[PDB]
Amino acid sequence: AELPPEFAAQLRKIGDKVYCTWSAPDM
Amino acid sequence: GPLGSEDDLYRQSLEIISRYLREQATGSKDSKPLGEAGAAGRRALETLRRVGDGVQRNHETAFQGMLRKLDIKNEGDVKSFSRVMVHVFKDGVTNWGRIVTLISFGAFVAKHLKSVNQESFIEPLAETITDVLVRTKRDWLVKQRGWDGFVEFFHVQDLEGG
Repeated sequence: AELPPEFAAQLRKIGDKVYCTWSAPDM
Repeated sequence: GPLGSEDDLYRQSLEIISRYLREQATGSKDSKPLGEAGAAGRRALETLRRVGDGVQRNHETAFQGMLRKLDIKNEGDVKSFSRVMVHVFKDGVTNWGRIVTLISFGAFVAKHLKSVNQESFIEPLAETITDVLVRTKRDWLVKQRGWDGFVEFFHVQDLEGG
């Protein structure tokens, strides 16, 4: 029954890692 | 069709996002056709599905953790969802990985709502997601060729990158 702003941080960190994972190809 | 300024950007984006989130919520690997987003819709929906799944499946534990932590059940929750989405770009770095993460998150919640037969909240959610996501990134999206630039970025692996 409350919104702890951890999703914002988690999703942010995930996005950074995801972006770095998709930008870099299997080379 | 251009009526105001970037009307086309919203429609194409909404169609693809609405299709992707609703599709994934079914639990099956389906893919329904678009009404306006023909070229962009098929190119972006196919890519958004492949990328959205890869992102959410990899960080599934984190997504589920937040999914169980989230108290989202009504139309009032969208305020926090939209805030979290825009909050991801609070540093000013509009990276695709962050944008797609928010979409994969939306799809994750769409599934959560569909699992309990709450589609009535999925429509307004997908709408709020698309609206807020694009509203806070209008210039960036229009300058980046929209979904055209989006698909190319995630296709640098071995599809159309070089």
